[PDB]
Amino acid sequence: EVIELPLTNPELFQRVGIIPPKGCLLYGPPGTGKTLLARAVASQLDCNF
Amino acid sequence: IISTHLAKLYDNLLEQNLIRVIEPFSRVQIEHISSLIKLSKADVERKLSQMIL
Amino acid sequence: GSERADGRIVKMEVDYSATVLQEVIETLLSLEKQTRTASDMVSTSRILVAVVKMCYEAKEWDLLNENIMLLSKRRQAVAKMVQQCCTYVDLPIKLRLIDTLRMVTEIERARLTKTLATIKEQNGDVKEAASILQELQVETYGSMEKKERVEFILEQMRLCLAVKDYIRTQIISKKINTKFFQEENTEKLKLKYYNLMIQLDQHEGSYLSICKHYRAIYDTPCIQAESEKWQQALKSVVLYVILAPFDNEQSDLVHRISGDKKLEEIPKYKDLLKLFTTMELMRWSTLVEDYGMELRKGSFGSTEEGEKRWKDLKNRVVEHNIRIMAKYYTRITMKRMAQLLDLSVDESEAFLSNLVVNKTIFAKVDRLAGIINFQRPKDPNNLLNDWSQKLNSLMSLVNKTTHLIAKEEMIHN
Ligand SMILES: Nc1ncnc2c1ncn2[C@@H]1O[C@H](COP(=O)(O)OP(=O)(O)O)[C@@H](O)[C@H]1O
Repeated sequence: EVIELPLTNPELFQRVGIIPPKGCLLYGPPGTGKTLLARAVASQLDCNF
Repeated sequence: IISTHLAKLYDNLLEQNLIRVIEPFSRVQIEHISSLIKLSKADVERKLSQMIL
Repeated sequence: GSERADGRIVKMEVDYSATVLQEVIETLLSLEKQTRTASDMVSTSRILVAVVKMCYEAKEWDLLNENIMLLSKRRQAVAKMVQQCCTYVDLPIKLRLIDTLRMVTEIERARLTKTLATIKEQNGDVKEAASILQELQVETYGSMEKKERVEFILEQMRLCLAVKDYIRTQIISKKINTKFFQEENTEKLKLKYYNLMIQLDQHEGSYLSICKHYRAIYDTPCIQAESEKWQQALKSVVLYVILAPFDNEQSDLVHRISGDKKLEEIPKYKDLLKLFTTMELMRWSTLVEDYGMELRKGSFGSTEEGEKRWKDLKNRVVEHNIRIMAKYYTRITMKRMAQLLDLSVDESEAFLSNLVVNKTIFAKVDRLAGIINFQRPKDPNNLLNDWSQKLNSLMSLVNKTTHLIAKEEMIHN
């Protein structure tokens, strides 16, 4: 929601009065599924990661 | 406080009206400025003196 | 989702039995909540249709409408889309619709705001109804489709003028996009839009603007075609280009109109525009006599808003004559000037003063029963410019004039 949507469905974001998200930081115990998330995101989204 | 101030506003108003009565004109016979501004000549030329001066 | 359909059909009877239902609603509501998924939107279809249907039979709805809002408060977006679009279609209507908008606070709410606002009052109560439609359109821009969208923007317009307002007429007006007038569909509509913009601008006592609008509508293929359409608009275009005060855009607009071939078909109005194009003294009376009747006949009206134009026209006339005298006469007197402008010593001095105040000529009077002076105040430098400019122009006469002399010698002998 923060990342994908604010692009293909931000055209209406302004209708709430809120800039798209800025940044997102994973942070967790070594092995919580962080590095595997960046892979999953760039694999599905696909744009310019 | 705002009342006594009207005197200022009134003054600025009179000065303008005059400047507009003589704006386009020459040798405008002063009785005309009077009846237009609707005031006695004596204090008109009383002021026009002040303005010229 | 079979039993979702099947047991529905089963309960359809079961309800329709007790519908022939207030108590029979519950055991269905629960079975639709125990699911929550694909079949849940089919359960939403069928259950939300029967619940609405129960309402229609007897109606018996005082609780339904509100019952549904409570039930609708319990929620399944697309299940609710129809559930609200089905309950959309007088005292009973008020509170029910209040519940529909109440719950929908997305394309359904607006279309119940049309109905609610206009239908609820449709009269003096406009102030109360139209209160709602002073908004709701604002951020629904991309959600609505421009037909409906713009459509009740126009409603906002006419309700705002009948409200007797202007501001929100102004802002609510300019929010319209002409670009949407590439589409012939919306092009049919916009006639409304401009017509209002006229009404407004008439209220504002603008004219030139009015003429630009009437111009624009007059550019419509639909009314280009029909000869009985474009006449009464074309006329008005004239009359307003006449009433507008002399200025930049007035000229080229008037000049362009005079060129329009269609304007030939009109006759007296033709003489009017041609009468303000050319530079000559107007003499008011003859004008009034010749054109008074033909004017008044057109649907210049009463002695109120319309009649008020009669005074303008006189002004424009004065500005016209005083506007040309400035061209020819280098100096002028008083009496004769009054005679030329018909008006006495007063109607003149006043007209001249207003022109110089707002500034529309350079004239300086010599009062003592004497002379108006229209010549600008140049200085040695100004006079010299004319001489310097004259010298230059002569050169080209002396240079241009050379090639002809030679052209003949070569072509002659
Ligand atoms: N939620 C998960 N689902 C499946 N595999 C996981 C998950 N979390 C960790 N793994 C395993 O660990 C790897 C991901 O490690 P990672 O999240 O990159 O650790 P770190 O956050 O230290 O980089 C994956 O390759 C997978 O084999």
